[PDB]
Amino acid sequence: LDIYTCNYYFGNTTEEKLQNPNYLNVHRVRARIGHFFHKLYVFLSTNFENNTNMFQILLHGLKVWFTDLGQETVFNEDPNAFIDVDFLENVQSLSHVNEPFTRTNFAIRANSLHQSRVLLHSTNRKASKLENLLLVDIIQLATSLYPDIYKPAQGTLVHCMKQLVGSYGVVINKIIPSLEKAIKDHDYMKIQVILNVLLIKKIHRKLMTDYKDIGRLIFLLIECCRVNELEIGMYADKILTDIVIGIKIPSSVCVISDQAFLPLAPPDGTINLQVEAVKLAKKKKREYYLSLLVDLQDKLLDKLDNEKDMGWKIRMFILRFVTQIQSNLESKPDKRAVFSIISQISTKHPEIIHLVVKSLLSTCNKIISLSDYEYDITRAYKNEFNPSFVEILDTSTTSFPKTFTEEMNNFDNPKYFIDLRAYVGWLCWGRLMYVMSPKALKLNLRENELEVLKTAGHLLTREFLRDVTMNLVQDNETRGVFSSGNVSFFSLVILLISSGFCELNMSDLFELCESYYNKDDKASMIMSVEIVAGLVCGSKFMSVSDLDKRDTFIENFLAKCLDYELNHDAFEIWSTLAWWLPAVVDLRRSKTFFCHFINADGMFDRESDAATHQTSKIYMLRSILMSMEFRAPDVGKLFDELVFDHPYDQVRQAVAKLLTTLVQNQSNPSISDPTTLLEAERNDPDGLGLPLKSVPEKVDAYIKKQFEIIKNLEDSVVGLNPQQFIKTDYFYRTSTIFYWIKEMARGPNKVLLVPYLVDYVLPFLIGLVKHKDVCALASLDPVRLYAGLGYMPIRKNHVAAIVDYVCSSNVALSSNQTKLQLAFIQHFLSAELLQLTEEEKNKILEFVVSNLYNEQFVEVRVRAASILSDIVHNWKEEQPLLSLIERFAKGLDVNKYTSKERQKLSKTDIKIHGNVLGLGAIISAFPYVFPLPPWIPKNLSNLSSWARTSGMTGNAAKNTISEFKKVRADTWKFDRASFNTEELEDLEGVLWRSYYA
Amino acid sequence: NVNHWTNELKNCLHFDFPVALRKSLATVYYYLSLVQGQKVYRQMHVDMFERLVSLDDDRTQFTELLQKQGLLLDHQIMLNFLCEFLPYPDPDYARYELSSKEDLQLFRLLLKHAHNAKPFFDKSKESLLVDTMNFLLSSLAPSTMMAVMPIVTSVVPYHYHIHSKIIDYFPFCYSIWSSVSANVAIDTHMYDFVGSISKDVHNKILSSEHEKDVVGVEFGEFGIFTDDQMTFMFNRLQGHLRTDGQIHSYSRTVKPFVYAINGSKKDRFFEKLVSLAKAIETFIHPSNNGFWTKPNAKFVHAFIKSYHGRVKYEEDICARGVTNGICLTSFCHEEIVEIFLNIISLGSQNKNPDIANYYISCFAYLLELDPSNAYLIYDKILIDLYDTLADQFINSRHRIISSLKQFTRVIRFIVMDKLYRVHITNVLSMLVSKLDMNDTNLTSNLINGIVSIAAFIPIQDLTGEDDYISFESDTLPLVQQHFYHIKCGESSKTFRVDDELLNNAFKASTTVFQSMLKVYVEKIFQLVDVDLEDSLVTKINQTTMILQESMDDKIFNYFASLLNRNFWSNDSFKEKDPNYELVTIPLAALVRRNNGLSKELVRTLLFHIKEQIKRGAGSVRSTSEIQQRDVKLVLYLTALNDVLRNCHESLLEYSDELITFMKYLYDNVTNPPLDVITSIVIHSALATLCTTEITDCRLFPEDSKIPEKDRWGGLQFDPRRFDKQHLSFQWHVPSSDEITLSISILESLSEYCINNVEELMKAPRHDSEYGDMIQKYVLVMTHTLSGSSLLFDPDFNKY
Amino acid sequence: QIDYALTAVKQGVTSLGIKATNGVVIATEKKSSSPLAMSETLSKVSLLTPDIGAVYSGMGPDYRVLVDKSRKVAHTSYKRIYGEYPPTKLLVSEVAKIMQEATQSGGVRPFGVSLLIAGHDEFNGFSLYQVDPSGSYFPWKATAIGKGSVAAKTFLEKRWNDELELEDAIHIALLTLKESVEGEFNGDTIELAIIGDENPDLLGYTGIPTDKGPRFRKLTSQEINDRLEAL
Repeated sequence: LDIYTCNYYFGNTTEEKLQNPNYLNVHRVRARIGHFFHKLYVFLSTNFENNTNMFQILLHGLKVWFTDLGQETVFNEDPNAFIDVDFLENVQSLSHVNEPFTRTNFAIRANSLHQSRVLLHSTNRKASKLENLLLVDIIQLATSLYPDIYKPAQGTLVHCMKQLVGSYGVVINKIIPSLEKAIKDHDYMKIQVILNVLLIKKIHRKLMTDYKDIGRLIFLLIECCRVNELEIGMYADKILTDIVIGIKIPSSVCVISDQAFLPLAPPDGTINLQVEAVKLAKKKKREYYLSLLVDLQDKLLDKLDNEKDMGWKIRMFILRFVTQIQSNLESKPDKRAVFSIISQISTKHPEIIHLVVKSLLSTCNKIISLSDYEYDITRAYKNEFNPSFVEILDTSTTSFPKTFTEEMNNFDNPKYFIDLRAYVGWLCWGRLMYVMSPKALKLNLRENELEVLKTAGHLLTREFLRDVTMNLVQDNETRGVFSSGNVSFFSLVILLISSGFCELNMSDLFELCESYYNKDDKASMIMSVEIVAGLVCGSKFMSVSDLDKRDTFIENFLAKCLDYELNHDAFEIWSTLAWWLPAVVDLRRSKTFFCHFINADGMFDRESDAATHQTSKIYMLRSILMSMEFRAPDVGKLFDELVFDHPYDQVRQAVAKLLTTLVQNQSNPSISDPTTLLEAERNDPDGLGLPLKSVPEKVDAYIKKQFEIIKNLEDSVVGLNPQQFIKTDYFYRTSTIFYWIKEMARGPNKVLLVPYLVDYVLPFLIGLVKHKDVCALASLDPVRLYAGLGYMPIRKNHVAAIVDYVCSSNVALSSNQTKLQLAFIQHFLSAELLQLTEEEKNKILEFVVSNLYNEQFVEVRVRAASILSDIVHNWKEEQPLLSLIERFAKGLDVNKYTSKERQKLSKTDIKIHGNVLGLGAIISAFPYVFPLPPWIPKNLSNLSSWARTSGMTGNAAKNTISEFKKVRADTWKFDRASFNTEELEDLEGVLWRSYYA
Repeated sequence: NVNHWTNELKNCLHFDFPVALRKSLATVYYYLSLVQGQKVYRQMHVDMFERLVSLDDDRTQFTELLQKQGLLLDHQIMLNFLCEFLPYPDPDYARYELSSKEDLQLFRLLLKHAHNAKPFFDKSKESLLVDTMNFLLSSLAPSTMMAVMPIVTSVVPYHYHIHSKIIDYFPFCYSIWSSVSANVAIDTHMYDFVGSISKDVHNKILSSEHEKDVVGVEFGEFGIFTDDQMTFMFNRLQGHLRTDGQIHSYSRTVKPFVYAINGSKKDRFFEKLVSLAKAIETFIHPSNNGFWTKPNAKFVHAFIKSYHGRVKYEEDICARGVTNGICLTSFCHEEIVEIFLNIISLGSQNKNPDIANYYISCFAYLLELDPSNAYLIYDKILIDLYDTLADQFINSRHRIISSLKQFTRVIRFIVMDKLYRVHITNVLSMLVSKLDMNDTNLTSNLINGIVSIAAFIPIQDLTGEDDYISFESDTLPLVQQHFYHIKCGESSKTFRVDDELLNNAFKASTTVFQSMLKVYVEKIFQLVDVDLEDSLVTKINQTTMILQESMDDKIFNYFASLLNRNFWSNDSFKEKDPNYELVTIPLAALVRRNNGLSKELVRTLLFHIKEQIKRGAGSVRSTSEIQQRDVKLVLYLTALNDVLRNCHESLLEYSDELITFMKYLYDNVTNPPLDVITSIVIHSALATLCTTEITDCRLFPEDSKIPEKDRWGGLQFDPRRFDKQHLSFQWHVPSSDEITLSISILESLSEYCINNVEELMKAPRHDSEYGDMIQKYVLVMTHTLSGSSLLFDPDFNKY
Repeated sequence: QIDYALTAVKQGVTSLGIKATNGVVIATEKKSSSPLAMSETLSKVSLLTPDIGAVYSGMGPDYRVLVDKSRKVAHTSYKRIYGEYPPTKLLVSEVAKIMQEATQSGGVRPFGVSLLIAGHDEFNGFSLYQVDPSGSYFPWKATAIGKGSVAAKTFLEKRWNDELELEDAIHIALLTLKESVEGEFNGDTIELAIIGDENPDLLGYTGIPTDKGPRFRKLTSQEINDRLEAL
């Protein structure tokens, strides 16, 4: 009974209340008010139909009479005279602190609990005879013609179905009858309203559950698909389309660990026969529903086959038999459906055809999945993934690692295939590995399912694939596009073909394909190559004598197409295939296809001809090797066959982008055991782990070679010029290597590129005093790459050798490629800050500072100071600091020298340019110390007697004082006061440009 | 039907039941959530589980009690599902693909469910840890990265054994991490891991069972982390805040850093945190906005939530005897403030007000730690505030609004420190008078201050008649001296004052309440005529009602004769369309507290309403708008509605004079916009008799329910704040007398309406002053059904 | 921004229009901003040409200066060239062009009114047009604008046939206005105009039989009350 209890006054369901005069008094009064509201409704719809204001006030008097029963829900939340519980909670509650509330809050909190105990009381009930009379009225109002009335009534009838039981039933059995009427009474705006009703959240939802009535309703919304005159029929289509997307039914035995209901199993003996009884009724309630849909299925195919031509809402049917003759959890594959769904190709309509395919492909992938599941419909949702042709493999097997490698290179006697994305391996072996069997079977199905597939292949004529692909090409001219939905349909035709049902012979798809290859029509070529990808996904289909007719057709076709004469339109398509196909099928299901792109009759070597042609391969071989990344990659050839020497860019760059990919394929560390693995990660130098992806020695050898082959040729440009440079072999190599580095530093290959920086990649790149103007020509930005390598995935021990490479005691070697190493540092620091040992944090700072002084280049003394500040910003400890300030201001402090001399010195002395550049950086490293450090005034003062001298240092000391006076700008109302020193005056010159006097 | 009951159960957790039955219920919902084969409302079932296993159901933790009570759940079922999200060969069958919402959204749920049932995987199946990793690991490859990592973080149990511990698997995480550059698609999982695991070790070490088979996991310098492991995560977090902005919900990303602190071997860590604050320093500055200003803010908050988080969990344990030297010391709380103070001060001035409310909300968290430093913060915040009230910021908008938010998110704490509290009377009577009528925003941010001061302070004269008293002479002089001191660089620790003088200042400071409310009421009536709207009209009524409850009868009985006075004699309801709410409701809240005030307030609203009707008010017809010659009648009618609603049993006295006035109000006065008002009178009087509600909300009861008069910070921190003799709430319970008048009315108005309407069924279709009258009686009938709604029984028709 | 002006139109007193076989009718209510004000001093239904009138919903002032700018454009752009007055279709065009320019011009907001312009030209016969702040304009058999817009528009579909005599459409547009009325409902708070037969009574002169007088007639306070009794 009662568990809510809210001081109902008349006693909490004791029927202490029934024996109360005050309680029959009260309801006898709500009865009168109820019977009076009806008295007024009939009096208005009769005397005042054309009034909105009246009917609104009545419709609220009913929203109340039906709801404000136990509780008060309209008016529920108006600001009243109680403090709000939600407000006060924000003010008082700290978090991680149990109820730190003042007395005031505790009191609303409690009142708030009473008030919620009231609203808890479920007001849901059985309709009260009179309550049914008023709910019928509220419908004739939500069925009225005035939007100013039907819109509040609908909102008012929804608050009334929340409150009555199976009231939805009462509503429908009134709607449908009085919609069937409003249709044979013509174009009514009462039809426009009834449709507005059917789109109410609460109704539109209960619709996908009304199996009885949705029969009759869909046939009414269909008759309605005629704008005999209005917004109707637009609404009837949105609604019939909303419907196809709901509904269904679940036969499948809740794959439940039976422990989902046991723990709550009552002692009660077999007083749980009841359970096995419910199991049985909720099982023919279901089987009746399931039949009602089949009845609706066949009663529509009637109105589609028999209705000579209804127009283009020919679509509801198809959009639906589909989410049905392929649902499972039952659904008896009807053959009359597969007939009708195909004979709608005769309307030659783009949208219908796109759907007949989308449907025929699902209506089969369901029948197919009955054989693979052996009619054990349950077996789908059981992660003991049945399929008779799936096979698990043990990977711990002492020996396995080299089965894989030497089995992925096997194209002739293939033992297993992994269609899709091959996960297991790569990191380590040991798991079980789901895999697929060779010359995959077809399997058997019962006769009902057999005659259905027959009724497709007997319909897939030479003529029908002609009509259907044609169309898909023309609807396709607008867009381009590929959709797998297309390919995964051709594999289907193939299953049907040589499994028995079609008999079209494969030599029919070889013409259908060679047919749609007009070197001209793009959407037409896309259909041809959509066809090819199907013949390679059609090895999940028997015949080793057809898998040879197909391997043979494909080496012949790729010849015509890719072996010279290739537009940026084909390349656009085929290159699309290479990135895709190897991911939807293991490519070893074909001896010719792969063993064709890797046949590399394409990479010339020098230029006094036309060299030759293109990445008429490279970028496509690569995009296959990229999508396998693991599998097939035996490429003893390619490495021995790469170029570097190539004269053209489009190729030099592509040979680089390929090597990048060739390296990522031999870098996977796939280990023997998880245990063998974690013992390698544990014993690493960095408390961190193993370099993930590590380039394997035999390759670290190749690369090292290409760098030291380029060092061999430094004699090749012994003295040539930019024009006789782009023509040397030394350049060609160098350009290719560069394009390669650019593509390593991008993406998941970074951890591969690091070991080479310190000895190879940074000595290179700074191939830049190897000519600045040679870079502008063959547009290469080295500066931007060398420095962009300051940020990146470096490891504790690599930092060491890199800081040692910069800060080189051989430094003195370079020249204004100095302001380069100095900018690489500034970036490293920002990405290895907090990770640099105070040792390294110093080898850097002693280099930076040794440059504020380097005779010759004024350019760099300044780029050094700008950088010295990046350091002194994270340097708050006050004795490293205050010991620099001193080192610098000893070279200047006081009037060490009299006026005439400062002028002379300011222009030439380097040891003092540095001292002022340095001390300048220190001050510019504390931009906003909110209350000002007194070492700053006293050390700008030492800097002001110097920014009063015109020359080279006195200049970069004016920088330092203007830079400063500027950033201190808004805090200056105040900073003025820590300048007792009338050396406030001393700071007025400072900034001078030509426009001041 | 399943889904229904699964709900009525949810409804049952509100009372209690045996942990031996939770063992049962949990087991049902763990295995239920993981169904397959039909339409399932999973979100519900994973939520039952999550609420059944709640780790803080009112300080009680049900995962502990369920572990101890023998709950064990199958991991193979969970992992077997989360693995359908791996590349199943033969594309024709792969059912789940990330990327496409509908799928990723299930995966995110399973993963959540697993995290929930991680602690019920057999601590005893020693080879459950190793077995499960040795499987996920072999499954890891670029194409799985996305689905494997998350799994690990939420399906593998934190075990720790003699040979194979879970931290055994760290060196492998810092192999992936540290190989790609900052990538939120990755990092987010690494931090989630090494952090919810570091949190674990810490939790387990304390109080409970310091084991789980191995206390063979040592803490030290940097939590469970190597020297280089910690070093790495620091430069990576710096990478995030300065370069690559790659983080989401930061609560998660901060854990590892908080739970690597060791109270007795901090030092080396704080050294690392300081250099990370000095790096980050510039990027917080109010004029360096960029891609980073979010990350730095959402972090400096996430970190100080997740630190104070820990502290208040340890201080709950040193209320169980167990200190542990791993614990956070008084001196960590110190060095935390040293670090994030300039940082927090810069952020709070930021140009984005949301990005500021993050830095500003950190003051409250720091002050709860009651560090020795506490003064440093109160020092800033109070200068910034006193400067602002002295218009020294008038050129800069943000500083004014900022330093009023700083001060609000910290009022409750100032009411305590026996020095600052003095200022609080001044600062309030200053806010009240500075309430602007042109600046909607400044006013919303002032009410914030004014209501916060009232929520944690009793408006009471605390003077024992001590003669020296007066606000000047005794409070002001001291307040100025404290401020002079604070302003010249000196801090409040250097500030010496006699415990005699400082308690004169405090008591004399509680005198100004009277002269200040005369200025608040004045400012309210000025606000009745402003286009402030909604959010802020409400918040203002909270401040007026909170101010009332924090008032002793001495002061309140003044406030009452001051609303009463000003409500009648006012020149303040002109402008078009007024906010009556701001004045009618504060009256109702007087009658809540003192029913006696009603007998006469109501009879004055009626001989003033009859007055306005009799002189042509509501004479002129109009839908759509309230005629401005009516505005007065509408005031008195809103007041009568709002003030009956809170009359209660005191309405029994003048029962007959009301009903007969209500019948008068409906005989005369027809006008569709006034009828939506007049028809509410009947409701506000039926609801007030039989609605069962609170009545008392006072900060401190009766005027006398003495905890003494050291009773400022509203007991908000005292443990007596909730012993039953303090919380002696009043409550209105409907008596047999009230229900009986309640019913007299119901039938008397119910008849009145039905007659006058059964009359008009001699139809004038024209009139239109007819459809006005039928609407009238149907509204009066309607609001007669509501409020009077508590007397009805849903079930009556069964019986 | 045009969207916000249509919103000022959506509130503000209701007004309507009905075309018939032998006339057009337009009306709105005269909501008195006070009883002290004499409501005869403001006209919501204004004459543009003696064959064309207009009514509005929305912002009072914006209508006034639009009725003025509108009368003038009738001369400046038609009468002073071709000696005739403009046809409803085209005078309407020239007003839409006027409002459409307040839209697409900088420094000015569009007008806060929708207009109903009714009239008769010798060649196009009767017609009734609506003009929105957007500068768009549409031809109507009948419609309403303003608050009561939705109620009245629905009533007009229910009651309108293409065989209405003008007297039938007067009758309708009074009922239509009776349900929406905000204030009182008489001849002092209703403004109604028609576009019917030529009124020679109202020419002001007699002697040329080729020009026969205004088709636009604004019903007097009396003529209205007379119809409301037999209503």
